[PDB]
Amino acid sequence: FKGQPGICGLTNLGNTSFMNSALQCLSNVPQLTEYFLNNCYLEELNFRNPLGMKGEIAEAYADLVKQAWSGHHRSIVPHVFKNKVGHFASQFLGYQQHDSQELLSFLLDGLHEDLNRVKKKEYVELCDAAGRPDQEVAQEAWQNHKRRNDSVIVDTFHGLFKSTLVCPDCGNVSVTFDPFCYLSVPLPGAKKILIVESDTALSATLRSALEGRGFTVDETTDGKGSVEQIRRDRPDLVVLAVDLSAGQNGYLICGKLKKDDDLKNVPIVIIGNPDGFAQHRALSAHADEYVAKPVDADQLVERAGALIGFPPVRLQECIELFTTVETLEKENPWYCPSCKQHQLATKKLDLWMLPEILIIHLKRFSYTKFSREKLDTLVEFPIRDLDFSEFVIQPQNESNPELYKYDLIAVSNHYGGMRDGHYTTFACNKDSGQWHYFDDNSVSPVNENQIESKAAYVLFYQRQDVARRL
Amino acid sequence: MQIFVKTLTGKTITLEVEPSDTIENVKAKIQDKEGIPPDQQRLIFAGKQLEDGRTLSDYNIQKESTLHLVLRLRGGGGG
Ligand SMILES: [Cl-]
Repeated sequence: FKGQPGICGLTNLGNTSFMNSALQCLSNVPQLTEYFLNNCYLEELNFRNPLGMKGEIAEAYADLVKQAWSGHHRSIVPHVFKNKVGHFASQFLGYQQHDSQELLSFLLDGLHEDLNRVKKKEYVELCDAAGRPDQEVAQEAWQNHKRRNDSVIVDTFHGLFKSTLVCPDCGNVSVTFDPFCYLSVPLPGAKKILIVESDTALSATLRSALEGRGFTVDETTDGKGSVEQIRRDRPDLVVLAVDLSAGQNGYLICGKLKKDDDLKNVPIVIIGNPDGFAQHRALSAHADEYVAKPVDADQLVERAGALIGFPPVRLQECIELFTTVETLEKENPWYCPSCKQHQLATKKLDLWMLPEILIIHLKRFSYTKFSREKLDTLVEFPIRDLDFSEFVIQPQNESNPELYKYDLIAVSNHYGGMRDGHYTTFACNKDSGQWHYFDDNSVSPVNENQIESKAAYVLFYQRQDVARRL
Repeated sequence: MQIFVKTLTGKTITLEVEPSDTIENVKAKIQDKEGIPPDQQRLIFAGKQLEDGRTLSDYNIQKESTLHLVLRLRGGGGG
């Protein structure tokens, strides 16, 4: 039939929805697809690169791109691509379910080496940043990366992080720059609140009030087990009652949490008779907030939002958390070479340079002693006008507006658990601006307000200057 | 030298390594601090996922660089 170019499904070859999803994201990266449709890749095939596969990844991907954008096919069977992918990365041999960002990482790397313009990779020790301006240090680090990696992949997807360490003792500052291809951002939380309260009627009232603003709420009247339940369920906030059954004391439980080095950072809202607040602030480690009993439910909800922020989790807050100033904990001190000793230094990641196409990877997973599970909380992300000027505009940096703003072009969606699931893709067609939902063979048009869902796992963003350059 | 790993929650940990350390060794040290089995760990630096058998210098991981640690969301859809 005569289909629309790029509007083409991909048959599942046996647990390969993760591959199809990654492929649909990439097919709708405009400069990559044009690079392959114009045969620009033929002149940059690197057959002697030991880290490549004799161009086979680039040629098989090119064939997929050409077939999908021909308008000749409703759907395509990418079996050759799968066989070449597995030959390059043996884990993908067979019929296993896989992570779609992992497949993308290997695919992008395969394309990069197969088209690497460097003949041989040289290791060059970076020089001390001490006393040199940030831009000069950043340039040396990018040029060290480019001396080894110079391809359309680097030109399209790679940016630069600044990482800064500050010694709390002597003030020594240590600057480093790392290239990146995936901006893997942590989640601030799941907007889950645990209520530790032996008054079950009161607890249910507060649960409804909180759920009325979108919080997930768990409840427990068992004070003895509360510390360990907090360690297991990892709530974003604890509403902790002072007077508990079986002679438990919320103030004492708070003390236990503030003494534990894992649990000391969990926000704690104490609800109790007000006449107990002065003493706890005078004698003990402060709860993060005190709310007087009979509880004004609106006041408690207001305080919860002020501490952890109202639902839902915003992509902006993931990026802000990623770039936050963090203090190294006692297990991870930095050896300051100026004062020649281990220090609980502060570390901050900054977005120094951002690529034409930005891949944002949400860390939708958690690992504790007790369980590993997927974080499935809704993360709101913008379809248009994602503005990084508040993160990139830092001392020794500037730009023009379109350089720091992005529009979404694709989303890889995951459904299921960590080890059993399914992948689909939202993607915006470069020729028409219409979004579609790709589920293996099934391709359907969608509006922009349908893209966002808790299934979103990998976001592809296109810098607003990119559309214009042609 | 020292390098850093930004973990699942964003918390950065510190590793004592040599440039010739293998990725298996690095993963073992990560497990020492965070308890994640090495087979579940995916480590990313500069748009490379780090593979057992190669060294930190192979991936151009120099001092005070930060690795990025992720897990897997596996999916196949059957099909
Ligand atoms: Cl490299």
